[PDB]
Amino acid sequence: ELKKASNHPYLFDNAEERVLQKFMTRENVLRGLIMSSGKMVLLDQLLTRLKKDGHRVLIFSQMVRMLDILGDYLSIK
DNA sequence: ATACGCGGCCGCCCATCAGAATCCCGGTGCCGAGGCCGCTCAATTGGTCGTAGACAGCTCTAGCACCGCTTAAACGCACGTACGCGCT
Repeated sequence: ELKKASNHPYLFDNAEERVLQKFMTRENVLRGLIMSSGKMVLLDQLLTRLKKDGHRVLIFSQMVRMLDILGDYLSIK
């Protein structure tokens, strides 16, 4: 569980309400979701850079829950 | 022959001496810690040897985790029958 949580913290239950130190909002949840790990900020910056030109980017992940997390992050954007 | 007197009897309030009954102080029997104790045989003391078992090294099973194709089993709801249970 530490090896799986060594890159993304959102893997348990008491983790989303701990970061949210205020009040349903939508931009604050995604803002607190991207800034929780460096791979999300750098992934969004490189994704925007690739979107400024036009390429087909793929994401290969091992954890099946992280795919759903990306399913909840990329759908809002 | 005819009229007066009275006599113990008695209800009356009023007086004296013993007996009954409550309170002020009590002895008695039962229970449970104490003490005494003493002959003594089981624990303690001082001591040796050796062996279980702690411990560190090691390797080598199996318990975990994880995933996805497949599907039997669980789910929830709709409808009515045949019991739970209440009464007499």
